[PDB]
Amino acid sequence: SNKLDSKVSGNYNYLYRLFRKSNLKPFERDISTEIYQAGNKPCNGVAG
Amino acid sequence: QCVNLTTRTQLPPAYTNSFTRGVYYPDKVFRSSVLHSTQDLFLPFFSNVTWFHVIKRFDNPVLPFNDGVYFASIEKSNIIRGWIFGTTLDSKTQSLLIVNNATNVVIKVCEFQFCNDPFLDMESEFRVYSSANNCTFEYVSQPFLNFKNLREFVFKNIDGYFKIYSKHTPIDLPQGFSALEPLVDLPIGINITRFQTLLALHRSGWTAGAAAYYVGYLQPRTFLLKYNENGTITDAVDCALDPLSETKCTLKSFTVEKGIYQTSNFRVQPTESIVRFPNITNLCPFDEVFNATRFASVYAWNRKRISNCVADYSVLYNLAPFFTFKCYGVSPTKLNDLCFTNVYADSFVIRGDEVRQIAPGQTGNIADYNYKLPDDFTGCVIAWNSNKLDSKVSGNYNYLYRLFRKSNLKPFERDISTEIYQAGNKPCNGVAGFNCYFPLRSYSFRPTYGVGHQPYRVVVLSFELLHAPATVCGPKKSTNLVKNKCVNFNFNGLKGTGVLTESNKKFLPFQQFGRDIADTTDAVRDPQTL
Amino acid sequence: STIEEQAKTFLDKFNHEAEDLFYQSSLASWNYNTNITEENVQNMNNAGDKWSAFLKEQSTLAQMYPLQEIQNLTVKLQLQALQQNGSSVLSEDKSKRLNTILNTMSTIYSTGKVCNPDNPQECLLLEPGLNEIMANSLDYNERLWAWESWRSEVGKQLRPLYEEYVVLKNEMARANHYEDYGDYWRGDYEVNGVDGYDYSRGQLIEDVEHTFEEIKPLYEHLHAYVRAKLMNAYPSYISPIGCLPAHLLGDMWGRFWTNLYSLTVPFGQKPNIDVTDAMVDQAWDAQRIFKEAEKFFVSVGLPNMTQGFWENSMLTDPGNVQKAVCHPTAWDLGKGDFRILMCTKVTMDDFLTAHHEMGHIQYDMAYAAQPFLLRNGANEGFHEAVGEIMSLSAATPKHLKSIGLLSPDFQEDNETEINFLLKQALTIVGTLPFTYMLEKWRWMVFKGEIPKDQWMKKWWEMKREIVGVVEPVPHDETYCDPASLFHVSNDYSFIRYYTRTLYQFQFQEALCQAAKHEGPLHKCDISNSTEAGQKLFNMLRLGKSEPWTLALENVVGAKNMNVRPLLNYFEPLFTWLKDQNKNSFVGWSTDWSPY
Ligand SMILES: *[C@@H]1O[C@H](CO)[C@@H](O)[C@H](O)[C@H]1NC(C)=O
Ligand SMILES: *[C@@H]1O[C@H](CO)[C@@H](O)[C@H](O)[C@H]1NC(C)=O
Ligand SMILES: *[C@@H]1O[C@H](CO)[C@@H](O)[C@H](O)[C@H]1NC(C)=O
Ligand SMILES: *[C@@H]1O[C@H](CO)[C@@H](O)[C@H](O)[C@H]1NC(C)=O
Ligand SMILES: *[C@@H]1O[C@H](CO)[C@@H](O)[C@H](O)[C@H]1NC(C)=O
Ligand SMILES: *[C@@H]1O[C@H](CO)[C@@H](O)[C@H](O)[C@H]1NC(C)=O
Ligand SMILES: *[C@@H]1O[C@H](CO)[C@@H](O)[C@H](O)[C@H]1NC(C)=O
Ligand SMILES: *[C@@H]1O[C@H](CO)[C@@H](O)[C@H](O)[C@H]1NC(C)=O
Repeated sequence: SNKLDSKVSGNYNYLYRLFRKSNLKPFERDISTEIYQAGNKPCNGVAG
Repeated sequence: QCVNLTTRTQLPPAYTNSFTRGVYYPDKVFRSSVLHSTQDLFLPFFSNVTWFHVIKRFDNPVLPFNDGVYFASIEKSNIIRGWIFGTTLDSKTQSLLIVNNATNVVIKVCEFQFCNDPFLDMESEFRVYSSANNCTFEYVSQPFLNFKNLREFVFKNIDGYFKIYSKHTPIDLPQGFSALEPLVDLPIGINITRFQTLLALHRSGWTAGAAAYYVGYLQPRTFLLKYNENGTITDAVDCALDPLSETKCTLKSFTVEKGIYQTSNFRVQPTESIVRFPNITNLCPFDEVFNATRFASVYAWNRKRISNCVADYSVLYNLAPFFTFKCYGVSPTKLNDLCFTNVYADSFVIRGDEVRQIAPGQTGNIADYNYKLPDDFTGCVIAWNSNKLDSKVSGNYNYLYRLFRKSNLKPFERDISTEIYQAGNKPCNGVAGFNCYFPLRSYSFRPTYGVGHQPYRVVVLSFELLHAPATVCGPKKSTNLVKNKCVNFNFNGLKGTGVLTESNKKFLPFQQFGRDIADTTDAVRDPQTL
Repeated sequence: STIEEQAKTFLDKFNHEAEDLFYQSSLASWNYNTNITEENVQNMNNAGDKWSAFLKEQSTLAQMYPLQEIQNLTVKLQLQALQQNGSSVLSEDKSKRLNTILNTMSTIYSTGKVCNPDNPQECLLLEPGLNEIMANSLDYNERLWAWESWRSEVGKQLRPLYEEYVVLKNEMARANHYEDYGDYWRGDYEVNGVDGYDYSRGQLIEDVEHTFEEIKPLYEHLHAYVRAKLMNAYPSYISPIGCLPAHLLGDMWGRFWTNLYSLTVPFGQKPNIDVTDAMVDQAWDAQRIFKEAEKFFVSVGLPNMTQGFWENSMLTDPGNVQKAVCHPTAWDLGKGDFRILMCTKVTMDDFLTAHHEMGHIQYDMAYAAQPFLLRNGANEGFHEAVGEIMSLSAATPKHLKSIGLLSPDFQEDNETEINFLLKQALTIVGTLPFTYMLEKWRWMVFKGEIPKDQWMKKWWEMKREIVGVVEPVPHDETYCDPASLFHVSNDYSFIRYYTRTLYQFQFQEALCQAAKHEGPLHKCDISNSTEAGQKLFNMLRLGKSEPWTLALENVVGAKNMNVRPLLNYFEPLFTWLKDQNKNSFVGWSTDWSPY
């Protein structure tokens, strides 16, 4: 759908999740937006 | 709106015998005069089932869901109403709701703010949640409905499907057998770990009539179902209850003649999962890349290829002074387990304001003329403050950059030309005259600058994979070897199951794993400890 | 392969190689100014020689391609500024004399000392001692004696000096394809090649006259009230119809009328808006004085300070052993270094000056993305005006209440607004007739319109008509009164203050309209207004890349000079002047009736 899903400046209407603590079950949907944690230091709502 | 209820009576949870309740028709197919065996999630026979009673008793706690739930309600006048499901039971995550009002049955799947004490109130009131923003699934159907009413339900959450079964029976749990029939399937596709119940309060300030409901938990096991000549399940056998029932489940019959029979075998199932790999040696030399005494200029960026070693990216990630760790096209977490053929360490020093130019699709003096990053760049960039090292009070002129070129530099291309740049009509001929200057300028740093102009030591890691065997691997964590217990071992890619114990065998030094007469791996040598 | 691409490749290399040397020139100048020592003097001299020669060595290597074939506006603007001959168009002998003539006026002024005859045991310098007696003494003859004695000695030793100055300066401008040296200063506002925003150098003189025709009615009422107030101080020595004596303006040149607040106080019984006692009571050190400003500058939307600024800038006097220059100056050292040189005191004025100098710094990194040669204000008026506007907001009592300097229970009665407006009228409205007359006089002496033997007579007759100030005694051509000023004697532009005055109120109104203020301009503040900063930031970031007319239109909506904001600011005071000027006569007469 290059004609309809491409913007010259860039289409940002489509999002994909990159980080999660575990893999989803088959046909399972996740919509949580909480900040992913990668280190021992807790996020505490900080995207640092 | 939420109303807090404080007329509760505190009591530990009661228990009672499940007997032989909780068997549902496993499929949609008619069968008659056939003893059929099924393997699914079932409620074990004669198991502990939690007992709740409401009367001044008020029971509405939060119960785990686990794999399934068998719900019963020995009831009169139908105080019990519905159910709640979810993982956090608030609008942080999606939640399910089921209600059975006096007119119909309502099922909603929306992201509710559930109250602390949801309940109902003839019925002339409603207090369950306060808000519901994103609603996905809705449904309506017919109402489901000395104690006389006995309801039984089964809830399962497999592959996003919410299976519900039901059965009514006019009448502790009774001593009898009656199968459950499928009711409704819902493709909710959510995660469920806890569930609630919904009660309608009677006001005469509120008075609760005598009601009791029981909660079980389903487990995966095999049953043997008998169908009468009319296709109705009349008897069942739990294949894992006691040795006698195991014989019936193996003989595929309900009466066992005198004798001796061989049912199943004894299994001391495992416990751990021990993975072992050799000691962490031959580390990739990343110290001289970041702990270097001198860093190359941005225009003449030093390129370091890394091969034939194990790459410990966790060390770099664990240093606080590396403030900016920006990685594009690959997850920083999976840098360890992922394997690459060659890693290119691209070290340089720039000013504070040009750090953003070190990224694919960026422009500027560095991006176009010093260091260009391809759009499909796989790797991370690391930046850290270097005012204490790359600044002199008189001025650190040791760093130079390239500013002019006939075109933007190609990705991963280094230019060190010193010929006087030619631009237009009149040739420069190597003379620093009008419209003809040197193609290189010098970064001159001082320790008196702010965060936006201080010299920053930035090294870019270029990740590539080639036809050659990728010999740059991450560390492979080795759990402490478990012994004298069945465990799922994985030694150097040799996978299997069994109890790992001590050995008196005298392996030869070159021998790694031993085999038996059966040509199966019986002895193995740990790589951490030989 | 085109000649325009040659210009593209000539500027960025020149800009950065200047930045490496401009900082060293600035740092050595900063190092000299932070602790004066003999080695710091020669490092500035070595850097100054290197910096001056570096521009000159590229000046020879920047003037052999025509500029009519280059289309990029920023690139063409950069090359025009670099191609400017300056002192390089004269021969070596003439240039060696012109600089010495410039030098010999500075050393005479710097060492200018006037002392009483028959008392030569010690004498008094102008800046340290003569400035003190200039506004605090209330004696007619003693102040007249200093006014006459300074100009008599200084005029005799600068009149021959300025005669060589004007002829040599005029020759260089003609050698630079300019009509006069006054047009050379007018060339800073020159805009070429831009449609709609084009400006003419010769248009500035009539634009100044057009702007001043509305300044005069406001000034005449201000002049009449001052004359009426000074009539009480001096009963019979000032005529009700004539002009004010030249030695009674609060300063020797009459530039600033701020010294006349005690002389011309409307309501002396009421307390002032000064809250300096709160500063010392709460121990507001210079570190937190600037930190209070930093809270204010981020409230409007401008960025905060960096780590380099706080560590290196000195905000307090170092001490006796460490001698430093105490003049408040904002240093754009380049390469992202911005320092404020101030021996700050815990006072209201230094708090106001702290905003002014940081606003100068806040201007500097706004165009940090611009090329180094374009790293300047579009004209010499924006750079000072953007610093003046923020001191206007810092003086508002609402700001003082917000930062706790002023008690919330204080009442802003009508009188304290009248008194505050009069003080701002003295510093702004009073200086404009003096700001215009000096530049207008200098514009003609470079033109040659004034006869060479009629310089001083032309000087006096217009000052009576423009500033409304009469000379004590007629001055012959043997003296040179105009050259006694700091700006004229050191070859410093003076029209910058006239444009800064107009831009200050134009910017203030534009910020206030953006901030959605429901009151007058004097009570207006830009605190807690997000949109004010971004509207302000548009011209700050452009720098000299875009024409000053374009930058003005982005803020006030008009490319040309506007005076309406100035009269609106003083409108409550302007009406107050009219009410109390019924007894006095508005305006003056050119006659010498007073003296
Ligand atoms: C119920 O649990 C108790 C304690 O956990 C245990 O003693 C009892 O045997 C259990 N009942 C059944 C039927 O397993
Ligand atoms: C099956 O149904 C018939 C007639 O409805 C009835 O006579 C018979 O008893 C039923 N079988 C069983 C096992 O109940
Ligand atoms: C005093 O001046 C000298 C002159 O070189 C300078 O090196 C020194 O840093 C100054 N003192 C201080 C405290 O800065
Ligand atoms: C000309 O070049 C300058 C860079 O020095 C750029 O900012 C400007 O936008 C260019 N103008 C045109 C019309 O290309
Ligand atoms: C500067 O002086 C040189 C030498 O006379 C001259 O060629 C050049 O045109 C002058 N610069 C300008 C901008 O006219
Ligand atoms: C300026 O603001 C930025 C972000 O708002 C902050 O990181 C920095 O620390 C601030 N500077 C100071 C000196 O507080
Ligand atoms: C200020 O305004 C008030 C309001 O009526 C008035 O009573 C007072 O006379 C005014 N004072 C001056 C000095 O204008
Ligand atoms: C402006 O914002 C600052 C920052 O919080 C605040 O302290 C101050 O009170 C605000 N101004 C007013 C008038 O409320």
